[PDB]
Amino acid sequence: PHSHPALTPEQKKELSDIAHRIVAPGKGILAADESTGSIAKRLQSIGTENTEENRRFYRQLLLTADDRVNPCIGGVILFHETLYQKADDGRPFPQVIKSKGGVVGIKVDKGVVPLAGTNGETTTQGLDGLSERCAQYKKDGADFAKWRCVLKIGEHTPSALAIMENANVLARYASICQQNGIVPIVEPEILPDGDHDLKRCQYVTEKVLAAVYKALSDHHIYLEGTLLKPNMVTPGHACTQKYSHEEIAMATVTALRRTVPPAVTGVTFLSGGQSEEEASINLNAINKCPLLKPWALTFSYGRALQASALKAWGGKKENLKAAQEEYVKRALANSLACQGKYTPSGQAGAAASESLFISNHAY
Amino acid sequence: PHSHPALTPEQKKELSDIAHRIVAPGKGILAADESTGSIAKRLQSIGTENTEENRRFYRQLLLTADDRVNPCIGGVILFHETLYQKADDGRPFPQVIKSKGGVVGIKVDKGVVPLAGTNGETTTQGLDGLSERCAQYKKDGADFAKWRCVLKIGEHTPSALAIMENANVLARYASICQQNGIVPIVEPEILPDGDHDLKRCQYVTEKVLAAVYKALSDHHIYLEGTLLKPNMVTPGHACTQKYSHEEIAMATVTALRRTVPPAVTGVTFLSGGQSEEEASINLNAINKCPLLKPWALTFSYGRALQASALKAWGGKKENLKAAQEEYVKRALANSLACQGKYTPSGQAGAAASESLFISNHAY
Amino acid sequence: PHSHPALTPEQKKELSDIAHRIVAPGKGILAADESTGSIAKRLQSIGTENTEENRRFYRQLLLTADDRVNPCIGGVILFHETLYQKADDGRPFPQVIKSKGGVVGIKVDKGVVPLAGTNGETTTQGLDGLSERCAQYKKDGADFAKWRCVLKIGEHTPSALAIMENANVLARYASICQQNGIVPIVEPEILPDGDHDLKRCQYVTEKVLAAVYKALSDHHIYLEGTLLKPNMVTPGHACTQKYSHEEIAMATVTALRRTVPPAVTGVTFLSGGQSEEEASINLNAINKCPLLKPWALTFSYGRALQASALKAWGGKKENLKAAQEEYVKRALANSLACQGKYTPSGQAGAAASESLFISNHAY
Amino acid sequence: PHSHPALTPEQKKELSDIAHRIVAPGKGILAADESTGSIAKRLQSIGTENTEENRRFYRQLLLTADDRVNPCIGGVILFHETLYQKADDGRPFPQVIKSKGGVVGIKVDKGVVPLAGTNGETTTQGLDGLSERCAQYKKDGADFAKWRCVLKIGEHTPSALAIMENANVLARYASICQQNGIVPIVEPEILPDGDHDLKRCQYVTEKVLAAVYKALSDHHIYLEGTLLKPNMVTPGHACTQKYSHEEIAMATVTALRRTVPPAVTGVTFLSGGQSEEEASINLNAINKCPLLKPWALTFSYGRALQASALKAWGGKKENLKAAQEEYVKRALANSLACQGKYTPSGQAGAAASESLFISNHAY
Repeated sequence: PHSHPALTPEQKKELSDIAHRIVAPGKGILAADESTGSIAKRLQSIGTENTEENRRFYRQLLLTADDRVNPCIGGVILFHETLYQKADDGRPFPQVIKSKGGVVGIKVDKGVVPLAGTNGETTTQGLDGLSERCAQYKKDGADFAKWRCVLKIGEHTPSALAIMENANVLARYASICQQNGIVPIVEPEILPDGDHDLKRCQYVTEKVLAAVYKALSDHHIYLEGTLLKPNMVTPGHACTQKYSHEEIAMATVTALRRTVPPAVTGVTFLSGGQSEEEASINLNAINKCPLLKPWALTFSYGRALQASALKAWGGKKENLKAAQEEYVKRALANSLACQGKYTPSGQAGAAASESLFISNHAY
Repeated sequence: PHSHPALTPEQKKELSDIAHRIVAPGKGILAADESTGSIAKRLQSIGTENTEENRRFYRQLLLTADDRVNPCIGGVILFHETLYQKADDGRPFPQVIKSKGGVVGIKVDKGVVPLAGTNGETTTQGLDGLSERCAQYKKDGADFAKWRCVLKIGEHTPSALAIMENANVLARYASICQQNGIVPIVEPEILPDGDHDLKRCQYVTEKVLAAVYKALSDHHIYLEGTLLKPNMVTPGHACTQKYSHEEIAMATVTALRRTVPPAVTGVTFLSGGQSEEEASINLNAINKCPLLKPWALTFSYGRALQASALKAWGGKKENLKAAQEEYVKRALANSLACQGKYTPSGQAGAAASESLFISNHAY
Repeated sequence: PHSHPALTPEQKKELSDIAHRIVAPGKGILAADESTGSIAKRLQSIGTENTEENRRFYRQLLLTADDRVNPCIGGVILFHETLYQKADDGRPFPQVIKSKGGVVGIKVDKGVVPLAGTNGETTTQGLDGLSERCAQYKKDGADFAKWRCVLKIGEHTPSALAIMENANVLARYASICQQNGIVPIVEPEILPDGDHDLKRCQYVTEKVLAAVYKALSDHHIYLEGTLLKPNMVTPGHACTQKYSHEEIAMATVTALRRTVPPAVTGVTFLSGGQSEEEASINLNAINKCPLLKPWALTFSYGRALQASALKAWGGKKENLKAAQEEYVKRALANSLACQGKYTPSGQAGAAASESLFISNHAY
Repeated sequence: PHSHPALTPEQKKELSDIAHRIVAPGKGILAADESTGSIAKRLQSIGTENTEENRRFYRQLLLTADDRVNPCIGGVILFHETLYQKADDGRPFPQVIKSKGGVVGIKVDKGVVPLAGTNGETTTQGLDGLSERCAQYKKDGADFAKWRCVLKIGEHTPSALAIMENANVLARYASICQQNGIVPIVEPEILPDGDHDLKRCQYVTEKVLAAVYKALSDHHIYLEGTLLKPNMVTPGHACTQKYSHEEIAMATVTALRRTVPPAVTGVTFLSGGQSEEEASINLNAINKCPLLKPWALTFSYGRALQASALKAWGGKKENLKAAQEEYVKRALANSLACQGKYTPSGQAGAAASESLFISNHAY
């Protein structure tokens, strides 16, 4: 019943300020924090040996895209290795990012681990020595971090244990970060795996997020100094029923409206398997959703921003500009999407301002 | 992790429509649901004996004020007895309320009871047979209900148990109401008693509200079909440090933004002992607060709407018009306050300047 | 983190002594607290009109059984109506019970109610005015109470909500009881309904009891002044797999050892659908189980003690002695069973009890 | 509500067998797991350099005492470094411990870390990569582990967050340990620091342990395959009021009976600042306590088994025999104590209980 301020007004100001710059109007996040083992699959996808040099070159390719991306990228999430690499001109990658108006982020979790006694569920590790790591990352250029928890929709999942444990570890991570001037991106990803429908995903997302925010409160987390990175609300990959982008958007915004306090500075959606186009189209529908949204609704895309670029590159320096052009096009596409004015391929009429309510009580 | 819809789309629409009508722009709630023992004290402050006729008469006085209050009153909360009473023209009070554009509400809790093992803390009873009572109240004209839980700030309070139990019983009450077409007003009042400062009250309010919404989520409550009746955030009644109305508004709105999901249809503040003018001024400052507020911010005043009226009446039926006049004055003021367009004028008498604070079991 | 003693050393002593008298060596509980609606099904099964007089005659039949039951019955649970009825000689039934060495008990819950948003799950009501009721019951001869919660094993049940809510209400009930000198019997019954196997029941029983005791701790319940009335751990009624009484006992005792604190004075099993003989055999096997059992393991049987007596009576006064003989026989059998001395034939000579091989690691 | 066996019958047996061996009758644990930082203060107290060799020598001094300690020591906890050191005869310490009939334990936590927003409270880290570490330790001779959480009695401590978080991390540690065949000793130490009295310590201990066991249940922990290392219930080290050993013993046994499920194999008390004698006297009084104790009540002492040994050594190799003598002396004393067969008054041993005085309802 007694307060013991976790943060001073100055510390709050800094975190809030960082949080806002990242999701400023028209801006989103480039999630380029793939771990060595995760990026291996990407490189092998284009037949390229997973060496530090190729990774460095690939990250350079994205980080050094022309100034057209500047207004589209509020932040860039990097994997440890990349935070300490430099471009050809000798400039540290963090310097490259900042010179283009982007805030530098660092992934800090150490991957998922299995939860004994559950049906293949997990929690995430990475808290050991996290305070020291955050202080070091801060000194070396990072202003925000990312920690990913993973939940699965199944017959008996996500279980009460999985929900409770992942929410709690996310809160511990958030607390440590804020203690070190680092804005924590809270990512409670609910996988799209399965044949469940849209209603099921919405229900689970609502329950997971309510658990997440209660844990953040219990751990005295300063919400204005945080960002949420959730899954959009969609049917499972194996669901035979079909939905429009407008219904996906309605279910997503409805779920967020019932669980995310207005104080949360922004929601940066993960793309989780959606194609570049789909991810952009859904984000657009979300921002055009009639309902009131008290927070920025933007992106924190990995594959949805890199797919075509990685392919165009093919691991050949020769394809440098061709590759960057693909990334640039998706950056521009999603910048408009987070503003509610994106239209795939060709379309007449620029801003795409319109309205309509679909049922709204059916969710 | 499996959904078992507590409500159909049709039931949701009805609850949502009801909640919105009660807090429509410029509209607030008149809380005239004082129990027999409670209203009795008010009658004594004016030397009026506590009889059924006197109570009926007093309630008629408020409910039959001139049509100027129509735009100001979205709902009226009544006590069981009054729900079945009639005005001088033979019309049941619910019919009177409705004919003036108001929604009829009914208080359904059965008072507070002590929580053993705590330092004078309580929870609230009233769930027994609540479903049947709600079904009956619905048929008799009521569309919303009210249930009051009480918490106190002290050295060891509110305790974890008090917070958890009160949040849980509020959720049970909300669940039963929604199953019967009644919109539940969730009232977790944190008393102003004590010498704590603004910060302390904000901290406790944030912790209490976080608990309330986690419980509502656990019990599958449809937030869009509910309203919240919290205490404004203010320093203790015995606190020496002075604060501006802008500070009170800042702390109140900040606490709500950090805990109340956008889906909640509206917040109807309890006056909790503030003078009529004080209550109106703070509500106005709250609506003028720069921060984004995704829910209607209005009033559900008892004392802050009846102070001068009771004084003007004095039990003498000759002062009927005099009394009603004072009531209309406060309804008009608060109607403007909930729109951030109120400016004191200089009237309301000294009766609106006096505080309506009442302790509990001496001190 | 501060203690606010809910009970004085004197109140604790009273509650502890009551609880121990009820489950003293060789004693169990006669559960004759069937509500009028519930007892209607019993009277109808023997073609008997459900009148207050027949109910009185039947309760009288059980309560006035010869002195052989005296050392067998530590307590008798009564329904409100019966607590105020008198034997033919004019003696209040509570006096009749006490003169035979029994402690008087009273059922205080008001039945189950549906939990919205669940798959047919319930919680139990009855807290309203419970303190006043307990004070009156205490004054009128009762020293312990009974409150029944019901949970079901299904595809998605018992749900987290169901477990949490029922555990919480039982705690409130226990807290009120203790403030009035009444020893509360905590009954969280997991129905035998379904085709689940033995291990599934043990799993659920373990989780339910863990939640029950955490709630009792949160509400500051004095365990030494309470009794537990749980279901035995058995396969579902529709389960095809067959189990021995030794397996039922092992599963039951293991579940209890893993969740019930040693401070709990006693465990009084409900028969829940088992025949009179199987309920007795299992209780006996439970008491012979080769594991440390820090609490009395006895009975609180309804049908398992009344089945034959009811049928033998058939509503005919001429069958009084015959019906009472059937009750006394089961009372004697279970008295021996709660001591592990039950055999289809035994008095003052035994040396059996051979049970080799049972790897409790399989539980 | 659905089981997903965390362990197989074989895994359960292994853990249970290990836990039982450690606490077999008359056996206790030697806690020599002081980290470099903690052991440094031990050597410094006796003016000895904190080199690897001196640490290896001191540990050798304790681990190679004569066979008289064999019946007294069921297990020995080591710090990482020591687990990989060897005695003068070339035998690795794990082999030395085992050849004397002891089970080898390994401390696996990575120290406490501050919980932001609390009044100097902490949680403990060390879960990262714990599974792989456990698998390696098992291969290298360890069969059980230790993890220490620290809580403190203060004005507003232990807080709800501190209790919840420490209970949760202990559960995570226990879960990982059991997946690797390692018996986890759960240590939720409530410090003796402060001027609080016996009642307060008993209250906090009861609340802490209830939280610990609910967390263990939520995480599907196999209690029979665990040990509990709690603080005895005592007044604060600076408490003005004074108590007797019998009062400490009653408070301790009562707190445990109200929270520790019978299924827990054993309770190994930490000495927490108590002198060698006091720790032995209290453990004796605990085992002599009239109340029923369903678990072994033994010791896991560090300072209480090493105080005199370290002092007699002084860092001089010629004081080997004298130092070991002091340790054997305390080992013998405590071995008798964990059986309630220890008498102080010098080298005595021919006295039993005396002075009849029940009144245990005062706790």
